Amino acid sequence: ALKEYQVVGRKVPTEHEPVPKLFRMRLFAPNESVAKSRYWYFLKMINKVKKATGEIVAINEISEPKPLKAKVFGIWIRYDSRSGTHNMYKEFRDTTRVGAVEAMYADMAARHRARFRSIRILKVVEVEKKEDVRRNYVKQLLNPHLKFPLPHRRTKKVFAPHRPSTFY
Amino acid sequence: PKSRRSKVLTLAQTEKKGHEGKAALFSGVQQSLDSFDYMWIFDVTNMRNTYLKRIRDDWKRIFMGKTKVMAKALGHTPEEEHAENVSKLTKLLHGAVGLLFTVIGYFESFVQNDFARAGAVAPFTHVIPAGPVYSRAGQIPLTHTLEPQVRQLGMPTVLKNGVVTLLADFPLCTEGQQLDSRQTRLLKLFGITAAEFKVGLLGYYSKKGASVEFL
Amino acid sequence: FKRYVEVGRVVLVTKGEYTGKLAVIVDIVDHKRALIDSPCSEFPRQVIRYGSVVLTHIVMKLPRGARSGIVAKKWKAQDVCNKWASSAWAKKLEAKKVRSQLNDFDRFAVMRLKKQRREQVNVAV
Amino acid sequence: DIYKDETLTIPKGVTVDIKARNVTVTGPRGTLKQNLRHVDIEMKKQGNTIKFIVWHGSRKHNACIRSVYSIINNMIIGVTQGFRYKMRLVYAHFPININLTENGTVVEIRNFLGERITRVIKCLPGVTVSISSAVKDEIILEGNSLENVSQSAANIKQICNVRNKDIRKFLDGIYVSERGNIE
Amino acid sequence: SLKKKSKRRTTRLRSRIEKKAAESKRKQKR
Amino acid sequence: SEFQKVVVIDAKGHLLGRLASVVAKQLLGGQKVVVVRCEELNISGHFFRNKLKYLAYLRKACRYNPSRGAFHFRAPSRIFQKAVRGMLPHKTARGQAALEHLQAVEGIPPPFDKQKRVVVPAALRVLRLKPGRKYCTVGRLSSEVGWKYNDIVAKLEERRKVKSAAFYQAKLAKQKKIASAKEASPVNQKLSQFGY
RNA sequence: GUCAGCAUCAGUUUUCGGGGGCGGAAAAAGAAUAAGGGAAGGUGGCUUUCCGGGAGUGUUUAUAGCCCUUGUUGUAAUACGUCCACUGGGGACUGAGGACUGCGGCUUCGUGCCAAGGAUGCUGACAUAAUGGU
RNA sequence: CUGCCGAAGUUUCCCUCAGGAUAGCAGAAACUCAGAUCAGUUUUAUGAGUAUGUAAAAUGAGAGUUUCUAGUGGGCCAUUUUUGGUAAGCAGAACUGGCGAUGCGGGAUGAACCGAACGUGAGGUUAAGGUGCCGGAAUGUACGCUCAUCAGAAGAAAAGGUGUUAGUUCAUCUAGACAGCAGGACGGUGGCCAUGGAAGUCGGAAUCCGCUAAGGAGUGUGUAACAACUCACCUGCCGAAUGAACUAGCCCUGAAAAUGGAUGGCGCUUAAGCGUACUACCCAUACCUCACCGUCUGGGUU
RNA sequence: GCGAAACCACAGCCUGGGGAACGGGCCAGGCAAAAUCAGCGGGGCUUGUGGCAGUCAAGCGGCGACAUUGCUUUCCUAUCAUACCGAAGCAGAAUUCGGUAAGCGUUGGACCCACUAAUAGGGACUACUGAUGAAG
RNA sequence: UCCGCAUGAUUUAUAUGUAUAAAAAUAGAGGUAGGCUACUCUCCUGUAUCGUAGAAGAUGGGCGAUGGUUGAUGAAACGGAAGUGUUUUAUUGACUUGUCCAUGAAAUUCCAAUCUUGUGCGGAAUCGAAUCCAUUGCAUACGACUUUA
Repeated sequence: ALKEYQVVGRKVPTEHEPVPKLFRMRLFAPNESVAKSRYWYFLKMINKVKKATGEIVAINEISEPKPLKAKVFGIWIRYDSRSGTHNMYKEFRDTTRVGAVEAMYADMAARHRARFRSIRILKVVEVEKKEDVRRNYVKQLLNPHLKFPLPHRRTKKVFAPHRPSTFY
Repeated sequence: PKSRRSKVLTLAQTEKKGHEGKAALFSGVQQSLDSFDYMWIFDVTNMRNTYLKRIRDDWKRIFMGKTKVMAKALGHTPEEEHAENVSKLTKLLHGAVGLLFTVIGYFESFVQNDFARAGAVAPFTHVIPAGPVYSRAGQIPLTHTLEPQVRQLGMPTVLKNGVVTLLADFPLCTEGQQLDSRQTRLLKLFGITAAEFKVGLLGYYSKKGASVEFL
Repeated sequence: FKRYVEVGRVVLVTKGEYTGKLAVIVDIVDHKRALIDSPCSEFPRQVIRYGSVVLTHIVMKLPRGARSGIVAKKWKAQDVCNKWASSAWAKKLEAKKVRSQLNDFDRFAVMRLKKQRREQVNVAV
Repeated sequence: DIYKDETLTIPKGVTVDIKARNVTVTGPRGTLKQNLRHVDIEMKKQGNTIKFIVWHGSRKHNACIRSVYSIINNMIIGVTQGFRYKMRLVYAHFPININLTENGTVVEIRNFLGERITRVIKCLPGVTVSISSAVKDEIILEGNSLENVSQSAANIKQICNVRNKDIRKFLDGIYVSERGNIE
Repeated sequence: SLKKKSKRRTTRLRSRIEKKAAESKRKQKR
Repeated sequence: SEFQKVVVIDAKGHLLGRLASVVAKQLLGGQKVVVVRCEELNISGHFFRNKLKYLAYLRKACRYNPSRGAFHFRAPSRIFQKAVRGMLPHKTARGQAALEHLQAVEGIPPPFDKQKRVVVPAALRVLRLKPGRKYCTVGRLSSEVGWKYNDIVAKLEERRKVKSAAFYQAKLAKQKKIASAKEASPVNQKLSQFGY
């Protein structure tokens, strides 16, 4: 499963830049090494700082501050499409920021047949005001009196003797 | 690529201003409130634009725009409204009502008849005799040359040797019955002026008196 | 119907390590996940899916997103337990559990009594 | 979308039993038994209202909810008001001869366009065909079910179609004039 | 089959599809 | 999970290939299987689609001496047997022996209608196909491509259900009587601590 | 001779279980308990509606509660990661070598004992069979 | 018969010819230094305009030779460059590997694809590829997309679809959004040439004005001409979201024939298809431990 | 009753696939019941729409899409006839164009000259046909 | 052919308890009493239900219920989709855990009933067809086929 990492990095000190500025970004990787690799790729593509000239000063896994409070997250991403340039924004509702990112990644691989390679997550934001929620499906979820029948109940011991109830 | 209602498009080049038109109506309402006198509240009725044109002629300006939009621009609360005691006036201010500047006697007396509109009650029990069609209930000394109207009627009418003929007696309208859209449209081809334009002069929002009565 | 995914419905966990336990839905995260909690100490408040639960017939009033203490207090006040167990459904489950724990000697105890039970076969002529 | 809804208010139509997708709607006029097994939707009967409910339905599935509402409303109209269809015969030279059998459930058509083929139709169940006297040579189809009355009106019209001629000039046949109710 | 043709591309097609894809890529490179 | 000498499967509401795959595995496992009520088997896809799937099967016939060509069996039992046979190594002696342990009959004959009929939840239509998905019954699909015994089998099924219902009413009357006497005994709740 | 069973071992291995450290926001939560803040998908109520109900209505814990921050219980537990020259079982395959040294640990101050430079111990059955060949 | 070592296809030139040469390789015998003595390798420094070379740190290995003497001197496949190029392929070189001498696992099957370089066995574990059945192995877990009257497991290709689902950018909306309805949709004016008849709607330019909340010298049907209907334009009732242009995923169409036929088959449709993530499992001659055979090398041996 | 020889790796069902040559062996299927007798010799191309020049211009990165202007035996359906169908100033008759459709026909005489409803365009030892036959 | 003892045994995709018959839907079904039914209750798979305690199932006794239970029966009813049987039975002879007692197992001293032929038993009763040879000609290369005998 994914885990959220804050990675702080900078280029090597030298006479040209005795005290290079720290550059920190939060990025989602399944492990430590992927987080560092994604950090270097991001910093190279954005700021034009070479991998060799830099070094990581801090990497820290961040847990969810409230892993039991139902929250709604909005995710801005830059999808690499057939033209290599496309922007998106999707809404999600769950309890952990990593969960929203993981659900977003599966959503990308489904509705756009995307990779981990082509996805670049701009910003994941917690949205708390109800009227600031845009998407229709999540908004209708926010109504107070939610209730619905168990969707897709679907329920070795081959050759069962009686016809399944498959209902209540 | 998606199932949706196809939208018809034309080339009128007469699209309304929308928000700007609403602002223009509000400005006209404010100017009408700032007009000299006669403080009328009556704009339109079931009559056609000819009655409105005649009414506008006998004045030196009847206009309402969107109903309750002028009241909203003025404001129901007396604080927003420039007039006095407009809180009760706004409740009465509804429908086709607008200011004017030219009166009471002409509105009370001069009421021209006009073709009826749907929903009203027929002034009589009109009956269409069978055989050749009578446009004016047999007042011609109403020809039978209504070649296209036979196809445009839909009612029990067939074309016999180029003459429209109602096979059975078809009662056009009966007194005390609500005027349906089909009944009103059928009566439009005849001379049924079963209507009378009225006006409303319950009160006058005078500049000094500020007494808009509810009469 | 008879089973609605309601905030305040108690559900019977059918998957995971908490199989057989009784929890109550506190919140609806989304179409496929709900937040559940139980006053029983061993069972922690957590987010569970719907393939891992079965809906019961008991609906108890409980405000949205109540904390663990409030849920336990409402559960105790409305007598959720001993209301679930009052049903013949729970009795069937408890019968199955205790019958699973019977050893060989108890099985022979079951042997003897139900043979005594069987031989009654008294019917009106 | 989780829940698409459609609401129906039931008039004095007496019995609206809905067992197993099957509605036996009985009113003062009669009784119609209809099946809705083809759709998979929820139908709830709360006193004076009927709730048509679709949970987690696609637009292909959702479009059925209005259709089900409409057909139930139609059969309610049938057991309360009934359905009446007036068809006016059109004959230019050869009169169209019509014979009525079995209280008007079978129609015999003769002398159409000079043809001597006996165009015979059996009306769909619950449809009665009668010849009205107030208006000459036009027919009244009475029934409880709109579908059967309308289809019977369609059947009669398509039986007597002009063939190999012009619609422009040979405009002869039976056409539906009015589509109303008994009261 | 159920179709008007065969879905299993004979090994000639499995042979020359990839090379003609390679010639296509070379054409874009040129 | 536990084997019997013979298993009689009521094939109403089961999918063709989903049931035939389980049956193929049980036959090579070494167990006699009887599939009854084959003319209510279900196949995914709307009826006209599957009617074309089978009318293409009618097209396959050797151009020389078509008596040599493929034989397109029409009975629902024979269509199910075709599914299983293609799922077996019938070109051997162990695959051949697996077919000999399979019985496929339309309806429930008297030799089997007095035994319990189990179902296969891995193949049940209500647990596999999403609601609203079009499907066709094999019994209808056979009565439109040549099989000429649909009505008689339906006729005999109606009589069998009547006899079977009468048996069940008698069995319920006896069963409710003993249940009354079952609860009447006091030893019931002096063994209740054992869960029985 | 033939073949089986167990035991204690050695080599390789596979699979569960237990205990204990240690690490991170010194996990994050959470519970309980004191402050303050905010409000809702607005509860009590709230007033108005309508058929004890429904519906709202606008509000700020009341006859439900929720969210945010801080203190506290605390220095909580848990989870994961990692380590134990800590530990309990289950199963399969192998037994090459053929006195004697050696490396060790226990000893036991001579001696020896031992899981330490490659399996021995106990037992049964069968002899016209069982294995092994063709 | 077994064992052991084991290339070559292109070099070195030479040629009248086929060829040899010559290498290379494989070797066979003799003799140095325990070495900076080497390397199908990296690094550092250094000049010149990441690469370049020289020199030196890393790294692995015992590293040299002179001498004579077998076999080979083809081709194919793919990558990278690459000028001429045309509907379109096509041609040209240079390089690289693989293949010839190569069996094994997988891809239904296969000269080159994916793994893997082979003594005889036991056990364990894997690679590639798979786990509905044929077939050893989850009819596993989780999240989505897709319904196809012949769905699915680079050539037509650009375009089309009132198929579906997501997004991007614009629009109105309780001053009542869209639609649905009732009504108005006017009066100068049948504006002007044009004509049998043309009145906004056979036809040519404006196409103006009064009321406005709106009526276009007119959006279509239509009439000989009229008249009338509908819009485009507003208003009354009606109560909340709705419209437009795009991009993407899947599906449909985007021609292809002539005995019957193939995602390998059967079949499969909340898949046994498409995409993702997660576990568990399956097995190669591969990897690991042990036994045994042989060769080679190393130590000991009166 | 007498009585050869050629020939012979081994054999002899069929569809598709196996880079080629796809075959009789391989793969995936269809399938498959002794022994014989007599005849017959069988063995991802491609299509319905030309070339030069300028103008737009959806848009992309100077091209630019359509449009505009300049001149010169069996099988296939892509159906001729028969069946039905939709359109056309189709009054009737006759006919034209188009759609579904290969069930069924597509002739006789030297490009012709008639008949005809029409005289449409195309592809290509074993099997086959009958006859006995042992056996659960 | 069986009675019938056998007599040697031959035996099992036997077999280890050859244990179990509603019907339908899965956005639903079923059950209770009272007068078309208002209402109560059941479902959430069989880990269930039935049988199951003994020298491979011995020999006795007491107590308790009119039962269970089997072998064999002398009969009735029903089952045609392939009736592979179901049931009513009265019967006999058993067996008789429902409950409590007594005898016996052992040095097999750590694991290794049904199935039919069979072959005959000494007692019963049983008394068919086809082809070749020939014929026919409705048929025919020869077989075969249609007749006659």
